[PDB]
Amino acid sequence: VVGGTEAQRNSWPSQISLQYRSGSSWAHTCGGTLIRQNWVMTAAHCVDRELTFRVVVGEHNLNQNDGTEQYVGVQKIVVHPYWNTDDVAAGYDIALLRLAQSVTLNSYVQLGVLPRAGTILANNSPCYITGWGLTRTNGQLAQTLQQAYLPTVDYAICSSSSYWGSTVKNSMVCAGGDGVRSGCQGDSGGPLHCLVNGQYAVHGVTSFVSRLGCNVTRKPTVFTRVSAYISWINNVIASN
Ligand SMILES: [Cl-]
Ligand code: NA
Ligand SMILES: [Xe]
Repeated sequence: VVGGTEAQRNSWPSQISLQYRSGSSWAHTCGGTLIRQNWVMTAAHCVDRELTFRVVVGEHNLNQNDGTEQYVGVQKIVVHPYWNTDDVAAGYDIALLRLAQSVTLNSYVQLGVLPRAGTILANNSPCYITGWGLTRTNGQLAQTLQQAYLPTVDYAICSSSSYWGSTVKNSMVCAGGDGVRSGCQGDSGGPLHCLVNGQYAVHGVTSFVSRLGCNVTRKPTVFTRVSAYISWINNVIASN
């Protein structure tokens, strides 16, 4: 997250860190949203590589003991069947991870609330991106979870020529684009939390930013629109 602020420890209890085994250690690679005690929602592109993955819930600082973490292996990966790794712009950037164990809920570990199917936010709706991604274009991961206020940019504006043009689809949510704050590498897969009817819900799964940089004016961060995939999500969890 570029231009973020440190999140309070118990603000976003559904945020997880998706990590891969690297030598004798574990490296953060993407975010995710806990949606069941044994299921996480993340981006399909995060699990393209044939790596060994684990999920950390109740995580605040990647590099220090928070005293609240639970570490759990990934038992099964279900990517959306229409996902194509060489075409992120086609959409379908979503995957569900079944955990080896069911995590315990508390003030640091909760399920993320998903929007009702078909919900589209009005232009400029209040949302926060959260994650441990790069704090600057070509920078380094954050140590502590960051948040940045990124208002939505509706489909009509987002798909206009000076924004993303044809690259953005109606199955995506755009947010931000002010040139100061944005998602960045390492934030992929995580949530876009939007306040609707007094409750935050996870409306987006972080998918991509411009190849020119993270915080680029008129290139808002692009997310998979969660409300387009409610039936798919329910179908996977029910058959697995
Ligand atoms: Cl949450
Ligand atoms: Na930690
Ligand atoms: Xe990203």
